[PDB]
Amino acid sequence: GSHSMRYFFTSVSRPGRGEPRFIAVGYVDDTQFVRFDSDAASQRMEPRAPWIEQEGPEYWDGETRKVKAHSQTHRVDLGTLRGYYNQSEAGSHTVQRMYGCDVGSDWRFLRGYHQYAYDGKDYIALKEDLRSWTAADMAAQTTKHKWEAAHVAEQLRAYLEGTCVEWLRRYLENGKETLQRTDAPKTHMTHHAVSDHEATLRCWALSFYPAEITLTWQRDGEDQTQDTELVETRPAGDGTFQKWAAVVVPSGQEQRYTCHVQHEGLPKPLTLRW
Amino acid sequence: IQRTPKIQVYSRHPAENGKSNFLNCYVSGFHPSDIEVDLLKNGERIEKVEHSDLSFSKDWSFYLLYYTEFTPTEKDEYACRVNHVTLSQPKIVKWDRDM
Amino acid sequence: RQASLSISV
Repeated sequence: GSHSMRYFFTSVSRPGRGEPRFIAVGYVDDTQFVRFDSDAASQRMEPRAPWIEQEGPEYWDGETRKVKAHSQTHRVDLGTLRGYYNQSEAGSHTVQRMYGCDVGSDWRFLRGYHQYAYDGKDYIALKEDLRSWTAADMAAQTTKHKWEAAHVAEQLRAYLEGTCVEWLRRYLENGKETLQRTDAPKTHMTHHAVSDHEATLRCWALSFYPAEITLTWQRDGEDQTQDTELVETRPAGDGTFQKWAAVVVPSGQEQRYTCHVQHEGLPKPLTLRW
Repeated sequence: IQRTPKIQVYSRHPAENGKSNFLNCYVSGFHPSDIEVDLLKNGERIEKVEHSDLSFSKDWSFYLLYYTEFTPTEKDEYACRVNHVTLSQPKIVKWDRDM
Repeated sequence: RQASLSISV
């Protein structure tokens, strides 16, 4: 359908002893396919999806080299940032980076991104044009000038519109059986009496993929927002996702309420009622 | 920047007393990433507990899934215990099969 | 497949 490939990197400094904790993960859509953890035994980029396992030794050598090198870039960064912000050597700090590309339903490039954060706040980000930088503050402005002189954006643009898209298409083909399969939500409603006068209706969506979904309540055919609760979409732990929406209603008036479920796996939205 | 974790405790599959299942604790919206998460049975720490690889959302906040095999019963109480720099004491969230 | 990120801040 429409698709994306993203990589996420986190480094956390350890002032008491040793080097930062480093964790990298790669995704195609909502499927994790690779990982690296500096605390793990292998010290290699590891597979996490059956369809990536077919890649040969030069793939795993190259990805391991790149991911370990990235960890050292972050190690240097943490020292430099402590200096930019005039901070002590005694505290723990965090660097985060995410980059990737989206393609359309025709598998052609739609957009690319590369974003960087220090201690959980925006630091520097590549603009949608893939040519310019957004620097949050004066420290990041210093970094911007350095990255301009090092031709960083040029390289990233080339990757995001080229390699990124090309390998995403490759993965989509190799992992067709699951990556190009949509799992429609299995839906049902439960009823929970609160008193003689009131009850909670809860609308369930289970075992769905991809994660994107919309749940809405209506009363007599109009959207209702009062007395509703909507939980964050959550992983089931088997590759799929779950979500629910609930509403409090006068006991005996349950038939007025309808739950509406929208998902890429559904040709038209579903309507549920008690 | 310090953000406190949101917590959901739930089963992978619909819960039925006496049938094996998986107990999940999903923590999200927190910063920094160091966090203590335990799964509890009748107040006691379950020892064989695994977790997902650290990742994060658009706003840079982190999320993790902690999980273990379990069997729901009429008698046993399950919970997730979370400590984080934003909390003065560990938060205990009890598992409710309806949520 | 990853990109190369060699330039520090």
